Amino acid sequence: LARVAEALGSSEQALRLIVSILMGYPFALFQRYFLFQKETYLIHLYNVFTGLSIAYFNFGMQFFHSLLCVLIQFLILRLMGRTVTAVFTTFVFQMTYLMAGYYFTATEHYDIKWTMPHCVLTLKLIGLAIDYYDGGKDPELLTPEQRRFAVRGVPTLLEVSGFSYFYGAFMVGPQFSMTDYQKLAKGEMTDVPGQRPNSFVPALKRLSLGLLFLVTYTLSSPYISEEYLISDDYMEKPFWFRCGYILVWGKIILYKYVTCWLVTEGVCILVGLGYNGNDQNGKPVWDACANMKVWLYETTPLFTGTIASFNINTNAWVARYVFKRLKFLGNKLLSQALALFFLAIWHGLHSGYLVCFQMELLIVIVERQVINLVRDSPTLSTLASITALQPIFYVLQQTNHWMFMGYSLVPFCLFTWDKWMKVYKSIYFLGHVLFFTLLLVLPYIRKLL
Amino acid sequence: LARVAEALGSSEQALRLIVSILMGYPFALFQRYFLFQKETYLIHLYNVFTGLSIAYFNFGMQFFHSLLCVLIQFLILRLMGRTVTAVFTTFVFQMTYLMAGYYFTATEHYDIKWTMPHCVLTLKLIGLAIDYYDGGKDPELLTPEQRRFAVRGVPTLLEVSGFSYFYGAFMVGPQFSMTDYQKLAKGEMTDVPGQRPNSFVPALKRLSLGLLFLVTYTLSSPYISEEYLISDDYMEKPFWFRCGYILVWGKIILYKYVTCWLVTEGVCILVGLGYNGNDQNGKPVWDACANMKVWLYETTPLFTGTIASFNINTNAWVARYVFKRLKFLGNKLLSQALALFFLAIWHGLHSGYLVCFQMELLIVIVERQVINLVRDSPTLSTLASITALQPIFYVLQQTNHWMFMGYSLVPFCLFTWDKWMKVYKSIYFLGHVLFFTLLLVLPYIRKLL
Ligand SMILES: CCCCC/C=C\C/C=C\C/C=C\C/C=C\CCCC(=O)SCCNC(=O)CCNC(=O)[C@H](O)C(C)(C)COP(=O)(O)OP(=O)(O)OC[C@H]1O[C@@H](n2cnc3c(N)ncnc32)[C@H](O)[C@@H]1OP(=O)(O)O
Ligand SMILES: CCCCC/C=C\C/C=C\C/C=C\C/C=C\CCCC(=O)SCCNC(=O)CCNC(=O)[C@H](O)C(C)(C)COP(=O)(O)OP(=O)(O)OC[C@H]1O[C@@H](n2cnc3c(N)ncnc32)[C@H](O)[C@@H]1OP(=O)(O)O
Ligand SMILES: CCCCCCCC/C=C\CCCCCCCC(=O)OC[C@H](COP(=O)(O)OCC[N+](C)(C)C)OC(=O)CCCCCCC/C=C/CCCCCCCC
Ligand SMILES: CCCCCCCC/C=C\CCCCCCCC(=O)OC[C@H](COP(=O)(O)OCC[N+](C)(C)C)OC(=O)CCCCCCC/C=C/CCCCCCCC
Repeated sequence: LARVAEALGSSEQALRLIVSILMGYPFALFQRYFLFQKETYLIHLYNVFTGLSIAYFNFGMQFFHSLLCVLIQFLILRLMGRTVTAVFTTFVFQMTYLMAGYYFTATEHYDIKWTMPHCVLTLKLIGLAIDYYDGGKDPELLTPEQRRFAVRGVPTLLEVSGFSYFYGAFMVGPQFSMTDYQKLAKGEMTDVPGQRPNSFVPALKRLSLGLLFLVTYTLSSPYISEEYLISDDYMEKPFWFRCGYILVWGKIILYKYVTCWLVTEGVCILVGLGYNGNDQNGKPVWDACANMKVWLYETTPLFTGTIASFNINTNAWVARYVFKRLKFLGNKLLSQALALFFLAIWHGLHSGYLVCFQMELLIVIVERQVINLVRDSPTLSTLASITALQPIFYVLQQTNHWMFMGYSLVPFCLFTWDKWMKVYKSIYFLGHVLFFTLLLVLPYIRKLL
Repeated sequence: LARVAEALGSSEQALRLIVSILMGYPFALFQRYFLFQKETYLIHLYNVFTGLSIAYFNFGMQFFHSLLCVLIQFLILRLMGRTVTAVFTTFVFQMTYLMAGYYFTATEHYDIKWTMPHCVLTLKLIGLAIDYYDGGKDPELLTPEQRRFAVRGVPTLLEVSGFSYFYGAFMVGPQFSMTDYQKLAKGEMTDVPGQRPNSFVPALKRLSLGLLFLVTYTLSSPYISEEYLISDDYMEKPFWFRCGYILVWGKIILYKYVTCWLVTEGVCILVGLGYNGNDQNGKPVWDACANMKVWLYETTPLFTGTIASFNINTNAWVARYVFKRLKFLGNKLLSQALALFFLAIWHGLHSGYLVCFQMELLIVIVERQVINLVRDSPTLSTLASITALQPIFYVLQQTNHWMFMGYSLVPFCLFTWDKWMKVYKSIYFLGHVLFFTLLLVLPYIRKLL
């Protein structure tokens, strides 16, 4: 039992998480094979039982926390449903519950535990509360992309339990809305585009690609190391070696996430929740619940071309439920700073997340300024119009996006001020000084030309 | 020097604070004797010099913190003066500066230091920012008590420095607005009600009363003790003795504040800032800058009769700049809870202030419910109309307000969860259980009759 559990250099918790994630396929197959049920309560109870069983298997003494959390949530949502006080009360309650969880947890390296499922659950649930409050407004246009996306005040006595504890998107899965779940519940998501289809092209391809990334990461894992950053053995002697190591790093840690999300996607594609219609050619498209892009993620030089292709669901949720809801402050920068601060507090332990997200804001602002300036000058346009040879558009432009990505990703994997600063000072604070110089130089030359 | 500094059981810091507070009278006399100055910059420079000298005398390495704080404040107020972003930015900046100060300070017992002057300064300065933002609105009625109280957008290049560093109300003094300070600056506060008047009846009486309370407190100080609560020597054996001790306590700690505020009042009465007009009889009244009431403070049985007579200035400021500015949430209880939470965060170290203010909210709600129910019943009105003898209105009603006052004041002087809980459990959590029972009983009997 335990002899082979930790045999291949794996802890007791990572293997448990990976087997729990992989165990979603048989449940989806069982549900799809038995679809002749015409009563929704059976599906709801099945989802609740499967979610609770998975939570028990992962850790058997902490699921009652999330159970009482969702219980209190719909208990308080039943009363004062449309009141503006309700949304603020549920926001404060959920945020303080998560913050107390982090404060009393005090994890050190990763320590896979209840925190991730509770975090996903609470963000999805705050989204549900916002949607319910908005759905009680007047039926007019109101940014017409909302009526298809907002609940119509229907009773939610039991659907909230099954919606919260979905077996597919429980650990790190997507964060779909409420209306699509209700459409799935009583069997009208696909009349005949996807009853039998597909389970052949999309799901198998996604599973195979996830397995490919997983084997690549586990083959490249022992060769590289993370604690070598702290260690001083033949590291502080050369300079360019440190930059090259950080460049090679950062592009390898991210894969740790990638595989995971991809395999979760497969489960959804098997259920049918990913359907959103068909294109002009008439072929149905399933790229609606996707969390990553196949190709654009790793073949984009622009800084802003990654935040739109790394994780679609969380970024889209933040854009939808912060920017569109905080337009009464007359400054876009303040709204962006508030959104990034909220995203930092979402999973921020001590200091690494704050500095990482501040740095990210700095890159996005600098990139927007630079891209605005180019192709907007009487003289620089001709220089940029040189298209016979493009050395700048070549590898010269790249191998700098990855370097700053690793530079801003270092505080993410080391969130203690001592280790953070000790490993971050040896690179001479290159990114901050370089971007401060650039940010103070561009306005003057822009005014010059 | 130091032989007599600590001779009478006094630390090096309390004596410094008391001598600094008392040293305000000679400066006021010097200013009043030389009033023929027709230029405001001389008065402003005099106020700044006196305030900086007092700050240097109290502690000589930390005043630059407040100097840079006020500098940054009016630097950021110069730009985007009327923008809604400015008020939120200054609010966040001041609050986070004070919170960082408390977090990096980590005081234990009282440890008189920079924190109190910085706290008073930052609250006054946030008030100034709110006033400046409001003054840029339309000139209509707008709760007509505001035009006399709001600035009219006049330049504030130098008046902010003299206003912030007033020598009178610097440590624990009052928190007067901006317009009255400007009226005082160029000499039109009193044309001839108070050029020579008075400095005889008001100031001397206030000083004498403050000295009387001070000598009473210092005579009753060594007889009683505070650490006896922690000590178990012949304390945990009897029960009624603990309640009697807490009753006698609480009424003695408050005097520690009282004297202080009173003596500060004297300084203001000498300057002339306390004038607000005259009554119907024509005699001028100086009870405008007062921070305590002479008689109503200690001769009121009602719970709500103390929050309107303990400290007028801070309570009035909180009522003016929170309730009147947070009416867009449709629930009074939420506004009250937010105000009390802000007042707790104002000077809250770890836990005692939060529980103290929550308890205070509970008493005020319970008292309002009880006073609403009485004299509002078909049958209980006759019982309450018995006026031949009033044992209830006698000492029976009192000796219970003081007891709950001490019960809710215990966590204020012991703000560490260990000592707090250890001294608070021995009284069997009497207040919380009694008021929970009363709060759950009154609605049913109210519906009954
Ligand atoms: C290379 C760049 C980044 C490099 C990475 C650096 C650090 C990396 C940090 C973490 C990476 C490491 C591990 C990540 C993996 C797992 C950890 C979880 C963390 C994440 O996985 S997270 C990754 C980044 N995480 C973000 O979070 C960044 C993006 N997050 C945003 O939020 C963005 O900002 C975005 C792109 C969504 C918005 O970008 P945008 O600015 O282009 O949006 P846009 O302007 O196009 O929209 C126009 C609409 O603004 C509204 N509008 C106008 N004026 C307004 C005003 N005055 N006030 C308010 N609203 C206003 C109008 O209503 C209009 O609406 P309409 O369309 O109808 O006109
Ligand atoms: C015995 C009771 C307390 C016992 C003490 C227990 C614990 C003691 C705690 C500390 C004591 C120890 C040491 C203290 C010494 C130094 C430490 C510093 C701490 C202090 O030194 S601190 C002491 C207490 N510290 C407080 O802080 C309590 C009071 N602090 C408040 O804030 C109160 O609450 C108050 C009385 C000021 C307000 O009392 P209130 O409720 O009677 O006011 P009211 O109703 O009369 O005003 C009607 C107006 O509400 C507005 N309005 C209506 N509906 C609304 C809605 N839906 N939303 C928003 N606004 C609405 C309308 O606009 C209307 O305006 P209009 O007049 O035009 O009609
Ligand atoms: C614009 C912001 C300016 C930043 C403000 C700077 C605050 C730091 C200032 C003064 C602290 C002096 C402390 C007095 C003593 C307290 C000790 C303490 O407790 O402190 C510890 C350290 C000092 O070491 P030690 O004396 O104990 O050495 C002892 C030897 N040994 C190394 C073996 C441990 O103090 C430190 O250095 C603290 C190092 C950093 C800690 C906080 C992280 C800063 C966060 C930056 C991100 C802000 C972005 C916000 C906006 C986000 C938008 C998305
Ligand atoms: C409605 C609110 C419900 C309250 C939530 C309760 C949270 C407490 C819960 C669970 C904590 C279990 C902890 C697991 C271990 C972590 C240790 C820790 O770090 O914790 C320490 C203590 C436990 O002692 P130990 O194991 O270390 O003993 C060791 C032996 N020895 C005594 C020598 C030190 O944990 C404690 O007991 C904590 C005691 C209290 C600390 C926070 C104070 C509560 C605040 C209440 C006011 C809320 C009002 C808000 C609204 C304001 C409106 C104006």
